[PDB]
Amino acid sequence: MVQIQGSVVAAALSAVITLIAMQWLMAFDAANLVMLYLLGVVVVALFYGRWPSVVATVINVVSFDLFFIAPRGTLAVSDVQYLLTFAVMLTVGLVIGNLTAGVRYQA
Repeated sequence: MVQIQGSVVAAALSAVITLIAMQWLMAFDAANLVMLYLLGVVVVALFYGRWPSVVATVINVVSFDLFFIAPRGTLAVSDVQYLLTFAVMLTVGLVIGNLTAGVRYQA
């Protein structure tokens, strides 16, 4: 069986957030522009395989474009923490919305 944005989305996003939190917590950086990207992309692929409803594209694009101003510095000029936070919040909103819709078709 396969649903549009379900357990796969939750698992994928979960692994991602967990990895992000773990990596961010470890040492003092968001990631070495590899581990997070590798796992991220893998998860992104997992997310992509949940029916093309724009949201996935947006989520991927946001993360893709944001893939630079993540670490607490990354030679950025604006507030990396805030910028990332916003991107994360927006992404979360999309994920939760999709996951909710997928699991809860109608109400």
